[PDB]
Amino acid sequence: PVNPCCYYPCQHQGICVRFGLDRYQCDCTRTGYSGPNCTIPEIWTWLRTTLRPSPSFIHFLLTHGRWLWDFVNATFIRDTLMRLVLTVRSNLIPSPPTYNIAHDYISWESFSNVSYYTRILPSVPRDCPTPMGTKGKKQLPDAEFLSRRFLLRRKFIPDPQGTNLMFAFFAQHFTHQFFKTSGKMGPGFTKALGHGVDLGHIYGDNLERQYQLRLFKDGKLKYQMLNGEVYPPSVEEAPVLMHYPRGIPPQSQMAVGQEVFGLLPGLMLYATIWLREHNRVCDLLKAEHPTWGDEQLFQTARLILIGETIKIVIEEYVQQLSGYFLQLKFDPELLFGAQFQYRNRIAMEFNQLYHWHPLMPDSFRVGPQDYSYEQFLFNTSMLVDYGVEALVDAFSRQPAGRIGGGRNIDHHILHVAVDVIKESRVLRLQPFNEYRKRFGMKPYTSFQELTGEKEMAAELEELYGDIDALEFYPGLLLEKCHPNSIFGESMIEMGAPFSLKGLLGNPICSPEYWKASTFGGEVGFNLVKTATLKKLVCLNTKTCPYVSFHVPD
Amino acid sequence: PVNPCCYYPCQHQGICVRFGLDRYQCDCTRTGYSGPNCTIPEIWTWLRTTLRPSPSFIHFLLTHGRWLWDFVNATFIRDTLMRLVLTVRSNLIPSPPTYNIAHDYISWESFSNVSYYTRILPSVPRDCPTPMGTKGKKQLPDAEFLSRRFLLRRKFIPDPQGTNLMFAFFAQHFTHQFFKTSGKMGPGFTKALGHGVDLGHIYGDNLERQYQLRLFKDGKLKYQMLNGEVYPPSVEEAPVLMHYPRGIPPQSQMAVGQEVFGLLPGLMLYATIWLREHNRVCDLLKAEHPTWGDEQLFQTARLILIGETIKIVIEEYVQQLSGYFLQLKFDPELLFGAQFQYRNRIAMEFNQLYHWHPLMPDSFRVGPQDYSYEQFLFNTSMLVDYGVEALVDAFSRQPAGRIGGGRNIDHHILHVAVDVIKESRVLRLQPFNEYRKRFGMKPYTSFQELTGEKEMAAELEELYGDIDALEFYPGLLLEKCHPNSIFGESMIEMGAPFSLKGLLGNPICSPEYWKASTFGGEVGFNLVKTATLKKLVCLNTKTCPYVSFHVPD
Ligand SMILES: *[C@@H]1O[C@H](CO)[C@@H](O[C@@H]2O[C@H](CO)[C@@H](O[C@@H]3O[C@H](CO[C@@H]4O[C@H](CO)[C@@H](O)[C@H](O[C@H]5O[C@H](CO)[C@@H](O)[C@H](O)[C@@H]5O)[C@@H]4O)[C@@H](O)[C@H](O)[C@@H]3O)[C@H](O)[C@H]2NC(C)=O)[C@H](O)[C@H]1NC(C)=O
Ligand SMILES: *[C@@H]1O[C@H](CO)[C@@H](O[C@@H]2O[C@H](CO)[C@@H](O[C@@H]3O[C@H](CO[C@@H]4O[C@H](CO)[C@@H](O)[C@H](O[C@H]5O[C@H](CO)[C@@H](O)[C@H](O)[C@@H]5O)[C@@H]4O)[C@@H](O)[C@H](O)[C@@H]3O)[C@H](O)[C@H]2NC(C)=O)[C@H](O)[C@H]1NC(C)=O
Ligand code: COH
Ligand code: COH
Ligand SMILES: *[C@@H]1O[C@H](CO)[C@@H](O[C@@H]2O[C@H](CO)[C@@H](O)[C@H](O)[C@H]2NC(C)=O)[C@H](O)[C@H]1NC(C)=O
Ligand SMILES: *[C@@H]1O[C@H](CO)[C@@H](O[C@@H]2O[C@H](CO)[C@@H](O)[C@H](O)[C@H]2NC(C)=O)[C@H](O)[C@H]1NC(C)=O
Ligand SMILES: *[C@@H]1O[C@H](CO)[C@@H](O[C@H]2O[C@H](CO)[C@@H](O)[C@H](O)[C@H]2NC(C)=O)[C@H](O)[C@H]1NC(C)=O
Ligand SMILES: *[C@@H]1O[C@H](CO)[C@@H](O[C@H]2O[C@H](CO)[C@@H](O)[C@H](O)[C@H]2NC(C)=O)[C@H](O)[C@H]1NC(C)=O
Ligand SMILES: CCCCC/C=C\C/C=C\C/C=C\C/C=C\CCCC(=O)O
Ligand SMILES: CCCCC/C=C\C/C=C\C/C=C\C/C=C\CCCC(=O)O
Ligand SMILES: CCCCCCCCO[C@@H]1O[C@H](CO)[C@@H](O)[C@H](O)[C@H]1O
Ligand SMILES: CCCCCCCCO[C@@H]1O[C@H](CO)[C@@H](O)[C@H](O)[C@H]1O
Ligand SMILES: CCCCCCCCO[C@@H]1O[C@H](CO)[C@@H](O)[C@H](O)[C@H]1O
Ligand SMILES: CCCCCCCCO[C@@H]1O[C@H](CO)[C@@H](O)[C@H](O)[C@H]1O
Ligand SMILES: CCCCCCCCO[C@@H]1O[C@H](CO)[C@@H](O)[C@H](O)[C@H]1O
Ligand SMILES: CCCCCCCCO[C@@H]1O[C@H](CO)[C@@H](O)[C@H](O)[C@H]1O
Ligand SMILES: CCCCCCCCO[C@@H]1O[C@H](CO)[C@@H](O)[C@H](O)[C@H]1O
Ligand SMILES: CCCCCCCCO[C@@H]1O[C@H](CO)[C@@H](O)[C@H](O)[C@H]1O
Repeated sequence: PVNPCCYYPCQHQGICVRFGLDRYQCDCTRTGYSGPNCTIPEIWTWLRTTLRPSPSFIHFLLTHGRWLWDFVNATFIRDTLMRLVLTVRSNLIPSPPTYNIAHDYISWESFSNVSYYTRILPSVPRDCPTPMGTKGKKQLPDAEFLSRRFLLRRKFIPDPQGTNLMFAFFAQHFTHQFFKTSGKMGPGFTKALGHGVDLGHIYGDNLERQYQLRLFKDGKLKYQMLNGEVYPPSVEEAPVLMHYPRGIPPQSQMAVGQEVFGLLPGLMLYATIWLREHNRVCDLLKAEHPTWGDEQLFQTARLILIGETIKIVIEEYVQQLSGYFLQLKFDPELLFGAQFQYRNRIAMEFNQLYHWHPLMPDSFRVGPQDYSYEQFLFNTSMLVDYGVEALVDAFSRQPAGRIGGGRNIDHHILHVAVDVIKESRVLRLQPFNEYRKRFGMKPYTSFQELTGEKEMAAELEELYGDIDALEFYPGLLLEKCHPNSIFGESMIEMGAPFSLKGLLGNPICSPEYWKASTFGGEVGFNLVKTATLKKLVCLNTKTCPYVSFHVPD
Repeated sequence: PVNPCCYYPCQHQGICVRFGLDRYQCDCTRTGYSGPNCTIPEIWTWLRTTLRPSPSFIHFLLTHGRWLWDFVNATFIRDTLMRLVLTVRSNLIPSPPTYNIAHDYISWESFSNVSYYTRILPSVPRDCPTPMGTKGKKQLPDAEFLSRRFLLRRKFIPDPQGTNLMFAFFAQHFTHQFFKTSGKMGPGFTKALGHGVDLGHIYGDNLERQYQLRLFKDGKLKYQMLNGEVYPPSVEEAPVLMHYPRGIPPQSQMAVGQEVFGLLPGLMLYATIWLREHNRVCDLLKAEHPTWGDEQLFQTARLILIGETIKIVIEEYVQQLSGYFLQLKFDPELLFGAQFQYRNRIAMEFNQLYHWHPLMPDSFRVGPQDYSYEQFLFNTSMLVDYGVEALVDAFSRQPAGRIGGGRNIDHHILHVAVDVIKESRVLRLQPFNEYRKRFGMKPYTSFQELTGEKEMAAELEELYGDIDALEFYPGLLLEKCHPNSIFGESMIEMGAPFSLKGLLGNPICSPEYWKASTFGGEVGFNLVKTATLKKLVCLNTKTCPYVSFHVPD
């Protein structure tokens, strides 16, 4: 008997449950629908669904009225929209969390074992006809082929939104605090417990490692002057597990908090920047609170960075990305009147979706010089050689690459993408379409409809045999980009929910914590309330270079 | 310079912060008050405080209108009150959690290190004049003396509310899943991570121990027939760490999930009862879901018990306790429209406050027999000798003891109480009065006012020198009981908030989880929605004895 839940009968988030040897029941509870498979809109659901504009349309309004927006921007109408934005979007990620690689059903294990990444949709039953469930071929496209054929960059396509490398890296560094898949435990597990913006990639992810990094004096972090400028310390004082290549484990072999952050100047760069900031906060705090210990100074400064980060990420990172005219804003109080759970837990689909490797260029221009992957990767002096000031200016100036569209992932790293499609399969993630529904969209009716063109499209149909069988990662990256956008529809509609749910779900954002005494003093709060990429740098360097998440000109 | 926060200047939950070498500032944020120390009621706070009846009064209404209540009971007016009850009470326990033994301020460490118990009020600064802060003597009463003098039982005072031993034990067993102080880590730390009703005292508190107990077949739990009746298994199959005395580690040396549950028949009794229930659920589930695995069967049945427990605890345990005419009710949906965080974290004051050791009798009557502490403690056959049926009937019939009033803790265990007063001091818990304010009450103006009498009172003043210096645990147990109540005012007003916050804060109670498919089937939900002490027993025994949380007659 074929496991009925293999057809995904239940609609609108209705839970599919096996009853007896061959039947199933949908638990349409609170889905707004009723019926065998939840397809009978309650009175209000019916209204809502007949009045809600297509996402396509909203993205339109949000990217056009360059007059209506400037007005709306200078009025409460902003807070109103922002509050709307958050709620609606954030109301899509189940919390408390639901399933994990081990359980396709609620369980006390799932709730509490923070090691497990969590999923939005159950997984494809280990007994369904096809690998994706019902449609498709008994075999999925060879990820190696599907990769070089559609994801491999031929000619470098830059990002029309003007995104830049200074962003590309920040993106990598930042996301690496919640995404830390434990090789030992395999796919679907994570070292980075905490699931969020806890900067556990600066201060590390275990008390020890933290301590090993902590200079236990003035709540500061350990560091070393090179050329008279401050940099992170090396294992020779900061005796902590790293990943530098077997060659010079002593000097220029720096400890940071994120095990792998030495393998690229970009990461190590930012790493230098944040550490150099933390210690800066301390100086301020310490002057404001002489009678304070070390632990305090440390903890308080940390939170002030969890704030600064959550702010820059929203009012600048997500801004650039969106392309909106609405001026996104970070004000924890906007949700003070809603029903919101301050608690997140990184999802595997969120992980998958965040693999924006095509942002990476062809080479790395740092002034007249023009390093290559060989010269760049694992390099171990570019940072101290060039200097923060100079290296930020260099990244803030070179453009990044379009994330979507298809065929724009440099070859060097093209391997990452192949593993994702490999991993995705191990995890048994449901089909793109299934995830499209889940995030409030319509399933594509054809590859032609998916991809703006016809070539790529036809070739894929020929492979997957059915649009419904298409996969999560390939779809997202093979989907047509919104006009002049960094990427298509599905990336925002699927990403934003995971994104803001995690940004505002941080404890520091709850009413309980969002006080001026949580950042010890009014000086703390204001540091969190007025943060900026520009300040994050120019306040920790001798000189103010050019910096932003978008190229100038 | 004396640490100003030693005076506890800030009022109404205003955070005290040291600024400079000798000053301080109160962060009255969202306290409803403003001013140097938060003593200027906002317009509405002023209304609220001038219209809110004394707690003393409400306890009166709740324990008198035996006509108005029967009516109110048979109408929506019930749900209204219940919803009121929850919210207001639960809105007193900060969540996300605040401080811990290590930090008297918000911190990412405090939030995430689940090992730390958490506190409501900061601690007494390690530099304040007196041990309690400002008032009192440079030395606190000798806990040994203060104990025998006021907490040691002379004549057994039974509980007027009719509470019984069947309750006394359930109480002990149940509370032992959140209270597990780690000796290695010391006071203020806990083995029982999870902080709540996760039955991590049945299924254990680590995957291993659980597994070691799991019979990995039909999602059941390991067990052994003795006399033809089901009992937990012994380490000889359930190879797990226990605590039975060095004598017969083989048979009658049962494994349960709560390391110390062999040291008393009461605990082991209940232990037998729940295990015998879990397996029962499985039988039901398994028949409803043949196509189900083991993991599911297990996890689903677990949740069905986390439900059953949370229900019996509320509609029966808290009922008996309260003395209310209002018929408490467990309906997770009553909070569906509120702003409630489904997340708890046991507090140390909650721990302290729950030390109801005086519930314990003088001897243990089990029919014509009348065991003593020697015969009872560590006994290891009474359970299988007598039998669940018979031993429940025996406890449900013998009365327990009044918790408050003073002088009612049997000598045998009188030692526990002494450690509590010792520990309390290590933790540096603020004075009774400070905790009285914090939970919405008025500080006592005298010991005479505290204690209903004059003798005990005068002697204490003579010791503490000042009512304000009085301690948390001694105050609670030395406070005058509400007329005919099991204990006084401060126990309910301080206990209920910690209590319901933890009962309804359980993930299974959130909208997300409270579906019929979380207990797999409608059969599951109903098991959770109609649980009862009576059913918990009589459905897992050959015969229905007498059982309740109050003696008959
Ligand atoms: C979060 O969740 C992950 C799992 O998803 C946790 O990590 C896994 O943890 C389990 C258990 O800790 C571990 O178990 C594996 O299973 C092996 C099988 O064990 C044997 O088979 C049964 C199972 O208990 C026993 O009957 C066997 O008999 C034993 O009985 C004696 C009793 O004393 C034993 O002493 C003796 O060895 C005997 O064989 C036997 O145990 C197990 O042996 C082996 O250890 C193996 O690891 C998983 O492998 C873990 N790893 C992962 C990533 O899956 C993780 O701990 C959870 N996080 C937290 C903190 O809760
Ligand atoms: C929850 O929170 C509790 C704490 O409240 C955690 O448990 C405690 O954890 C800490 C650290 O893991 C542990 O530390 C103690 O401190 C000793 C001091 O260590 C020395 O002094 C400093 C501190 O790092 C170092 O400079 C010293 O030099 C060392 O440097 C080398 C670097 O490689 C070392 O290899 C070498 O040994 C050298 O000495 C030195 O480390 C520490 O040595 C000792 O281990 C001691 O335990 C506490 O004792 C822990 N216990 C408790 C209950 O307090 C708990 O882990 C947290 N929970 C979680 C899971 O996060
Ligand atoms: C948008 C973020 C981002 C960027 C810009 C980025 C840029 C680069 C880059 C350019 C200099 C190189 C050489 C690599 C190289 C790798 N990356 Co990324 N990675 C990024 C996000 C990730 C994530 C997420 C993972 C998966 C593992 C994890 O962290 O959970 C990853 C994994 C990898 C792996 C391990 C195998 C795999 O999972 O496929 C390699 C090798 N990489 N990455
Ligand atoms: C209302 C619950 C309850 C009951 C009825 C109860 C009944 C009994 C009892 C009667 C047969 C005996 C002989 C004991 C004996 C002890 N109890 Co309790 N205890 C109870 C709740 C606790 C708590 C709570 C602790 C503190 C440790 C922990 O679990 O965190 C405790 C601790 C102890 C300790 C360790 C030292 C200490 O912390 O003081 C001993 C010994 N006991 N207990
Ligand atoms: C790491 O980066 C440094 C730059 O700091 C590389 O050295 C540069 O190499 C280019 C040519 O490759 C020269 O024209 C520059 O003048 C060099 N700068 C300096 C001061 O070294 C170095 O080759 C890189 N290392 C690796 C592993 O390739
Ligand atoms: C443990 O409990 C048993 C009861 O099961 C105790 O045995 C009883 O002892 C009394 C007198 O103390 C006798 O009158 C009963 O008839 C006995 N019952 C049985 C069948 O043993 C036993 O003494 C206790 N053990 C300890 C350590 O005291
Ligand atoms: C509910 O979901 C099932 C599964 O998709 C739908 O399909 C079943 O019934 C169809 C109607 O004739 C048949 O086409 C299929 O043979 C049958 N498939 C399965 C898996 O049972 C069913 O139609 C849906 N019902 C509604 C209300 O649309
Ligand atoms: C605010 O709190 C402080 C601390 O309790 C109060 O006490 C200070 O001021 C009092 C007024 O004269 C003096 O009696 C004390 O010397 C002084 N003590 C301290 C610790 O500074 C202060 O009065 C309070 N202010 C208000 C508005 O009541
Ligand atoms: C859980 C930790 C925090 C993770 C998230 C932080 C940054 C994620 C970056 C992008 C998220 C995915 C899609 C974003 C696209 C447009 C943003 C605006 C959407 C909106 O508002 O309408
Ligand atoms: C965190 C896990 C759950 C712990 C709590 C479970 C049981 C606790 C028992 C008693 C709690 C403290 C005081 C109770 C007194 C009266 C109850 C009704 C109060 C009310 O409603 O007005
Ligand atoms: C408590 C009421 C808060 C304000 C309610 C605003 C209702 C907006 O409802 C609609 O929701 C849609 C989501 O699909 C959006 O796309 C629309 O722009 C929005 O107008
Ligand atoms: C003019 C802007 C009006 C408000 C825009 C809200 C932006 C989010 O947009 C909407 O969010 C919902 C929640 O996930 C989704 O169901 C919809 O598909 C999406 O378009
Ligand atoms: C208040 C109404 C303002 C004008 C609304 C015009 C909506 C135009 O429609 C939009 O056009 C885009 C490109 O032209 C498409 O990509 C979108 O799918 C479509 O919604
Ligand atoms: C406050 C939010 C109201 C809903 C979104 C309105 C989006 C308006 O969008 C744009 O407005 C311009 C006005 O000058 C027109 O010229 C554009 O054609 C129109 O698409
Ligand atoms: C959203 C409105 C929900 C119902 C509001 C009921 C207001 C009850 O307000 C009062 O609060 C006091 C707390 O100190 C109780 O003691 C009183 O009995 C209660 O009447
Ligand atoms: C007739 C019953 C009306 C509602 C009774 C509410 C029971 C709780 O009572 C009140 O709870 C508040 C919240 O902690 C406290 O501030 C008050 O001190 C307490 O009396
Ligand atoms: C609606 C009003 C109904 C009658 C209210 C009578 C309140 C009586 O008052 C109560 O008396 C108790 C003992 O007599 C005291 O213990 C309480 O402190 C007091 O509030
Ligand atoms: C629905 C809740 C209303 C507020 C609580 C009312 C408590 C009433 O309390 C009791 O009511 C009896 C009525 O017969 C009187 O005889 C008692 O003296 C009075 O104390």
